[PDB]
Amino acid sequence: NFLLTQPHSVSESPGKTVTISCTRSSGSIANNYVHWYQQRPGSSPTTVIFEDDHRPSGVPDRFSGSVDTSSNSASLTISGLKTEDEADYYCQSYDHNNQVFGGGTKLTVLG
Amino acid sequence: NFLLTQPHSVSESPGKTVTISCTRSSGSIANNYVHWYQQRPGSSPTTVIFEDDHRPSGVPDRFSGSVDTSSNSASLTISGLKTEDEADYYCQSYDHNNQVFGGGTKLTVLG
Repeated sequence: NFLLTQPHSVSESPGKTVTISCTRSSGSIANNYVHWYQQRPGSSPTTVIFEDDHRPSGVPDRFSGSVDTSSNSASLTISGLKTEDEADYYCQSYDHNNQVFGGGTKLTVLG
Repeated sequence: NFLLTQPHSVSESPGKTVTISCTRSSGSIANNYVHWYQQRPGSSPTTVIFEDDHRPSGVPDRFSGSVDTSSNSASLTISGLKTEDEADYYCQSYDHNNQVFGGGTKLTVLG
């Protein structure tokens, strides 16, 4: 199978921008899609990015996703940071007969 | 556009069976796959059921998923609970352009 590795945490000031990486153990990250969901403390997840780089109904232009073939790592970017963005972020990826999750990154907004 | 409702929590003794429900507000719960994942206390999510009722390799058969057309809901059943099963459980389903998560169920094991 495969693993997705993310940094334990990221932090930034309001209005600033952050980038969360999601690396793949084996196989080309492009092989399969990558999703991203936001989970505010003590709460239920909500998708912020899909199809590796799409934004579901409602999610602000502030969120965006990409995929670096050379590094084999997808990344979630949040610009124009707002206090409400403080949450844990997880990348999701698929494998025949299985859904894999990243370790998750805790974003702390310093304002 | 729809919502997935699950009980807030459940607490049972080891050896017993529990049924975490995931009822979908609107839309046929069959037109899309339902996945279930487990998230330990301070841990990253892992899939326990893929595509309605498939159990990914490694997950104990005490875990089972089902879909009930008439009640337009899905269920995660755990037979013969073990303390190791204590965790938050979330159902997930889909729609045209988005992934929807259930609210989550905190299962506590009294052993």
